[PDB]
Amino acid sequence: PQEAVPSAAGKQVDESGTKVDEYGAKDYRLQMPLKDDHTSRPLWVAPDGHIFLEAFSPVYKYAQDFLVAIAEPVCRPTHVHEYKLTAYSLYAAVSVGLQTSDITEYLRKLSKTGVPDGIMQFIKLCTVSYGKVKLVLKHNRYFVESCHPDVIQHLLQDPVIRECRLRNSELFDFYEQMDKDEEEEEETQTVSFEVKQEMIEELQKRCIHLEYPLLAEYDFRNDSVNPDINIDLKPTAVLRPYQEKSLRKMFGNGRARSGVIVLPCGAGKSLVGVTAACTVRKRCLVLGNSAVSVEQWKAQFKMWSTIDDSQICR
Amino acid sequence: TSGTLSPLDIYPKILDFHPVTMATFTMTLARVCLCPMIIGRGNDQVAISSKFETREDIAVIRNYGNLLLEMSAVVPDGIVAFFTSYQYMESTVASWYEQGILENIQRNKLLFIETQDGAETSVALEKYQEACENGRGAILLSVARGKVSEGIDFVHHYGRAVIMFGVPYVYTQSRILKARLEYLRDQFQIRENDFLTFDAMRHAAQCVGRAIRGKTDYGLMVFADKRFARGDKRGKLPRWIQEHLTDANLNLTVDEGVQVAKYFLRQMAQPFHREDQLGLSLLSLEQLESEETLKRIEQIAQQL
Amino acid sequence: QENEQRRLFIQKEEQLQQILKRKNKQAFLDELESSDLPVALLLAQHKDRSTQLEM
Repeated sequence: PQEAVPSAAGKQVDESGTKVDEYGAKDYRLQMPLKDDHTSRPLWVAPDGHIFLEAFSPVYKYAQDFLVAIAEPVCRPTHVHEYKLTAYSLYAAVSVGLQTSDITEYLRKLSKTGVPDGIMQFIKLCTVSYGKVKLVLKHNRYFVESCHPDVIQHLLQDPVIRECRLRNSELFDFYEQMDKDEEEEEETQTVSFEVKQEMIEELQKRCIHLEYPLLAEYDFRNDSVNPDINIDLKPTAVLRPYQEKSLRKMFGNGRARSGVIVLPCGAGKSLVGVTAACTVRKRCLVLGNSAVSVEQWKAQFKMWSTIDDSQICR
Repeated sequence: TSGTLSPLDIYPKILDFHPVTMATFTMTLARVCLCPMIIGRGNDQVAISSKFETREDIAVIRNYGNLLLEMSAVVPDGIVAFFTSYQYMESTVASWYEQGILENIQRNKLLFIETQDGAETSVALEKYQEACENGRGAILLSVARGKVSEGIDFVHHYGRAVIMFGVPYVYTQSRILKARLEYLRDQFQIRENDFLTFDAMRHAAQCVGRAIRGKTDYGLMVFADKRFARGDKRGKLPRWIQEHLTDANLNLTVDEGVQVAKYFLRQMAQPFHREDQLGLSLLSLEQLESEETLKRIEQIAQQL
Repeated sequence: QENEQRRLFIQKEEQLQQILKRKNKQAFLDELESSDLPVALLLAQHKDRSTQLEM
């Protein structure tokens, strides 16, 4: 159990026996209670997860960013936009640090209709447990961390999880480089412990089963044990703003935030990947469906990175 | 009397001195003249810094070259670049020249590199100052410790932007420094890491302090080192400068600094004449005869 | 002799106080793992114990 199956595959909130009218439209006038400020509230929150936005609304700028950060885009014509809520779209919002209350409050504030309880339930189901805890990997130490001790305290009550924790501490630094000693700054909002090297594989199932998926982050920079290959980007590599933000989203905290990146065909997708590899400066495994991608990557690495034919291998 | 030292709490300890007053004064302006920011984060998300004991790390040098190149196109008139050490400066320039970055910088502004030769210093400053006034534009680069940060004031068009590459730590001559540091631990109980921070911060404050000398003067200032983001280091900068060093501009990306600079330049390149200065930041005899001047200025003073 | 004593005295304090705090932190983590203490306050209690030692 690692795919967080329930909200993804079970989709508890998908309607059945929908009150489809004679015209064939879903009659949600009754399901979506009428609410005031039809001119100031730019959203419609359909109970099936679809959301509609007005590109001409005065708050469209914020509402667009709001929907872009919370829902998957469907269509963006000149005057109206369509978005669809999904567990993965919601989990992406949670991992950014957005709270269920804030999401519900701003939705209720921007929605022309009251938010349907089924969508509010889907919001809860996809925000309460979906990403409140992080699995740091620094110095080869698997540290489990959460912004709130409340989340880990509940998690730590699990006897199987308790068997995973390791009693270790970790040091500071010397005057040669006492920033690692000054890394004791901001231990507020920070609580973590090490987990035994081999328990992770089983603990992951247990935490996801326990409804607390771990946000794994690899601290490639301070990991001393995995040797660096001095990988670096060629001056030919210039990051486009979307690429820069995509990497910012990934490396924003400083560690490689594991996850999925979506880049439409034609983007400098390879430049983003090569930059990520050049940023990690650790040995990288790359997977494709054909030897063509393998040599296509190799050629793109040659043009944007220092990595040699003694170092890139098919 | 000048505004360059901070924190004031360390000088009575260091100088084994006890002043009657330990005050500071807030820069009072109707239109700010200064936008201190810490661009500690590269576009490639590399933590731009010199934390690595000044070790050869091309990734930060590369990022330093990218920042300077784009900033050379953004800042008008002259730029003044301060390195943490002369060695690192020379090492850095050689890399940027080898990587060709330096040629793109020349296209943007005339580079003038400092050297211990008074002939170089005098000629560089001669050509730089007038290059900043002729049709072209120039970009002075020097070391945060050298006399250039001491004898030259970057007034008005000269050095409209000051860039501090890395925290100015002198880890060379550590033995003599250790001895003085140790003696400070002994008779003054001053922590070495605390003193080191202060000592570098005061040098950064020197470059910044010489970047402005009037109200019809302004200076962009980039602190290209993650270190500066620590509350301790930021907290030890001059309080009147910290006022403009808003958290929102901490660990900015290169692009953010470029955009903020374009914005900051746009916001202050606009006409603002002597008559416009009489609204706030300038008090005439009429305002002096008005007791308001007596009560309003009270809050300008600061203490530490 | 004082130079030797100064170094050792300083180093012993640093090592002890640093690790002892993380020893309390380990206990604090043991409490979060198995105690029923108020999780919102348990952090403040840990900060109390450590600050009382640091001060």
